[PDB]
Amino acid sequence: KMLGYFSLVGLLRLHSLLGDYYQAIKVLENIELNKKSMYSRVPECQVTTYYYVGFAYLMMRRYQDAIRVFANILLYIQRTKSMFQRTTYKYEMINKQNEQMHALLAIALTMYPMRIDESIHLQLREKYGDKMLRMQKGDPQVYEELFSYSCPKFLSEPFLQQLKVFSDEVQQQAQLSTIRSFLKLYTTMPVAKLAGFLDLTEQEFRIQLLVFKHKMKNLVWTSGISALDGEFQSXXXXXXXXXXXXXXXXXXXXXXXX
Amino acid sequence: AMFEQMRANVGKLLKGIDRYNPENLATLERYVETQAKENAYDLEANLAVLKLYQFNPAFFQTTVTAQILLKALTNLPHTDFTLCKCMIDQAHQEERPIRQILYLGDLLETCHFQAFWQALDENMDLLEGITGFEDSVRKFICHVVGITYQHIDRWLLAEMLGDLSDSQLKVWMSKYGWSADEQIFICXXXXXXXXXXXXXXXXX
Repeated sequence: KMLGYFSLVGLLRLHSLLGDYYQAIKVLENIELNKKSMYSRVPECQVTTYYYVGFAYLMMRRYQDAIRVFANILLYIQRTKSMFQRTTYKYEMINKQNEQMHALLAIALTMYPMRIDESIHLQLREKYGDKMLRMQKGDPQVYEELFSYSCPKFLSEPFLQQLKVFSDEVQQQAQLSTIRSFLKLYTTMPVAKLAGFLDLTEQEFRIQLLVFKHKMKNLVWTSGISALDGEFQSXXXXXXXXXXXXXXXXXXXXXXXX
Repeated sequence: AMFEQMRANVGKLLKGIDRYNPENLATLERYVETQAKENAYDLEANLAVLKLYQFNPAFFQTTVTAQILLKALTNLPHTDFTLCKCMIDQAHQEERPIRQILYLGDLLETCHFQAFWQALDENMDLLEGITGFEDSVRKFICHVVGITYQHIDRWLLAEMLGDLSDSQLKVWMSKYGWSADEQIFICXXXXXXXXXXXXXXXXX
């Protein structure tokens, strides 16, 4: 049935290239089949399946599922920041395809967690490293320019990607994260400090709007907003502490076992 | 009325493969028209229509597509509007008035309510047949308000709801149970054991 699964995956991919998102998703849902047949038949097929899963995740709002499938197809940085190293068994062309898939995953990968990893990736290229720096900067002007220059990469069929839709959506999410990163933690905040920080965002009026909008998102919490004063206000602990202690013990265990 | 009468047949169509035959568009489009007039709704049927248009481009119908998108918006905060967008390619999204409708939807999604009402050509043709469109939008706005405000200026709420008179505002406050205040009123042993274990582990 492995061949049939491959046919399904290929057909689904074709539909996605010329096909609607939901039907392809349904095909993907049917599609998964035992790992082992694929492993016995060839190294590459599993990688292709992982790539398909990653694509589905990308279509899906969640980047988590795709993050797992892509790492398995290719090595990815693990939670707790340990290197994940993939097998080199698959045929070199297949490996190149896998590398391309990994490059695609970076987009999913950045969303999943952190932070500035390109160690597996070649140092010299500024295509991905530059993008990472721009995200780190937290300023769109550099981000926008990065899309503008590497307009060619996004385009690569033209009808299939007429408008660059996905990249733009991703960038808009990316812009929001830094503001949440201050993440309140202040009981009461001067308006002017908020204005200075929100000013950087392209819309001048966003803070009156941009700040309230952030509250609606719920990523960050604002207190006293819309107030006459105009100044924003901003067992559980034990559980958190216990959690940390657990992590420490885990690290020690791995050390001892090692 | 008509919606309920067509419901059974449409449901049967959607259960099988005939939903992929564009010959059934005439029936599905009349179904969409009935959803608009009676303020009824059927997302599955509407997505099937969009799919038929994407697969059979020559059948693309501007009015039906616009009504499907507008009705999808009336169903926010649900994912309806986003799903419909997934069913329309870039070329068609860029055409009038689909481009304009998506722009309006964008204002709603990003919750810029004042901007929405301002940009909304109140006397827009497509809106006339879509029964309850304006009030449906207000329900979404009140959904957002109930989540993002503790207290809110009476004047501000009326603005966000489309510049309502005090009498109309009262209707919505009443609907969600909001009332004016000063203003409209809107809104051990185990642990010890754990430490002991953790400590022991550390010592080891």
